[PDB]
Amino acid sequence: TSRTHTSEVHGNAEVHASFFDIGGSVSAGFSNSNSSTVAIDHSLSLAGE
Amino acid sequence: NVSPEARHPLVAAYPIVHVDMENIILSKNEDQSTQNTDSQTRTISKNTS
Repeated sequence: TSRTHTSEVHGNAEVHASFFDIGGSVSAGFSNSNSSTVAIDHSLSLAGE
Repeated sequence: NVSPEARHPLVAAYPIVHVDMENIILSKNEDQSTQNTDSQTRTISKNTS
């Protein structure tokens, strides 16, 4: 059984150009995460010698 | 076999025996043993997750 947490910080920017339209945009933000996992196993092993 | 000098009544006839060692053979009592062995195995693990 496990559960994870993720932190994130980024900023991207895209600049637009045209015949007479020129602009450059920016952005900012942050994202979080919260997982929850489980795992169940079942095994067999026959060994001769 | 009484030697001639001792056939006189006044000379004593007696033996002079003496043991001398010519060789000494020691044999170290010790037991030693070797062992060879070889083995094969086979395991077939069937597993679920």
